[PDB]
Amino acid sequence: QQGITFSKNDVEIIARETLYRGFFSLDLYRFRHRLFNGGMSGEITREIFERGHAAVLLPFDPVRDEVVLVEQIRIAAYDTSESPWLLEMVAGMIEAGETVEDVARREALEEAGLEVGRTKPILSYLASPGGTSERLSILVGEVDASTAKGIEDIRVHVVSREQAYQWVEEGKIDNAASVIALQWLQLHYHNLRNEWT
Amino acid sequence: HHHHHTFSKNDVEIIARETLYRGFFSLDLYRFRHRLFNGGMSGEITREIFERGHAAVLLPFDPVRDEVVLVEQIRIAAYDTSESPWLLEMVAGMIEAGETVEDVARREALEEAGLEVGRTKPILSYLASPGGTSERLSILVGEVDASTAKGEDIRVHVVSREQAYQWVEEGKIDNAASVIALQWLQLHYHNLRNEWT
Ligand SMILES: Nc1ncnc2c1ncn2[C@H]1C[C@H](O)[C@@H](COP(=O)(O)OP(=O)(O)OP(=O)(O)O)O1
Ligand SMILES: Nc1ncnc2c1ncn2[C@H]1C[C@H](O)[C@@H](COP(=O)(O)OP(=O)(O)OP(=O)(O)O)O1
Ligand SMILES: [Mg+2]
Repeated sequence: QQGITFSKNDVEIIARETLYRGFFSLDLYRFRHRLFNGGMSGEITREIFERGHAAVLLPFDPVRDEVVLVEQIRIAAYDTSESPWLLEMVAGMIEAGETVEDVARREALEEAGLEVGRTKPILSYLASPGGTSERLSILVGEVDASTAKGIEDIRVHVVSREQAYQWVEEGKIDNAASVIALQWLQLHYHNLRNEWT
Repeated sequence: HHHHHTFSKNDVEIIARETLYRGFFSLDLYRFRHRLFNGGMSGEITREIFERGHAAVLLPFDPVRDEVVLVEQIRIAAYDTSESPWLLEMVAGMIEAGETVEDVARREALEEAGLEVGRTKPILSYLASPGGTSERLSILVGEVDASTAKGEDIRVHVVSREQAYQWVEEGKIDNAASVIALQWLQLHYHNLRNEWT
């Protein structure tokens, strides 16, 4: 098919308002936008959770076919999970003037003690665009997993790719960044092992 | 150092949840203490958490025709970081008190895209961004006859599975729910088509 129809020019962001400002923000967008039928929308307002944007790193060891995961508590998981301690990808906020790659390498070093070799982009996704602006940009990074060493109270895990992917299937890994990265790895590891060796 | 293939909820003390903002959505300050990997308990920690409820997601897959049904609508929170705020997405809706994932998914497929659903199977249930929001989304794949789709301003698209996945690879589909669902389909479609035929 022919994909989406409209672009930014087809929407008028009339104004924004910050309804809550703390560590994060809750903003109200007021806007009008074009309709598929032709006309123009009424004035629309939407609450948006604003927390900046993140870089994510999947540490992959192509010699060993192993991944490095970081475990730490995420209290927001409490209400819908058996435990709020989650197995996750390395990640951090992108500050002004920083690149996805700069941040991913830095966080790999200070959350997992990992020196990263080559990187490659995986995917950049919107976490939940009905209610938050957050975008997370994922890279895969070449590591030697035998060197992983842990520490914000963080435990470092080394597991085989196949076990990590089985834990996605089983629900033991169930946060978006880690699901997306590990599904991508399951689709791309043959070529990635070919390339990095 | 690391762990090579822990805590439960008795190891966390939620002291308070302090309302920060109440509107359409909510922002709460969680105040809590938790067990530390090296022994003892943390001091009191506070985290701002976006509370917006939880969602059911349906990937409508026609296994006879190897086609997927996508829905297009504007999501203004995509504006700042995306080429366009109109997104191609899976069918989805909030789960209200007492409702099941399957009931919500089937209802939204009918109202959002005109589809009756035959068999379903679970894909995965994931936390969208658990550092800052409690939101969980539970994805099903639903058997549909893609030649019955039709159709808040929404436009329905019927595309080959291979095209929908190519759009994930190219960044033209880049919201978490649709990426996770279509990566899962690319890993499972051969067995799924055989099971449903
Ligand atoms: N991120 C969001 N996604 C979806 N709905 C949202 C979001 N933030 C706020 N809302 C709700 C709050 C309001 O009920 C509704 C606003 O819709 P809109 O078309 O702008 O005005 P309205 O006059 O229909 O609304 P109201 O129901 O408050 O009278 O959207
Ligand atoms: N959801 C969140 N994720 C990550 N950091 C968060 C989140 N919400 C708030 N923060 C940040 C903001 C503050 O730096 C800190 C929250 O307050 P808190 O844990 O009490 O530390 P603090 O810097 O205010 O010091 P003190 O312990 O002396 O009160 O964490
Ligand atoms: Mg960090």
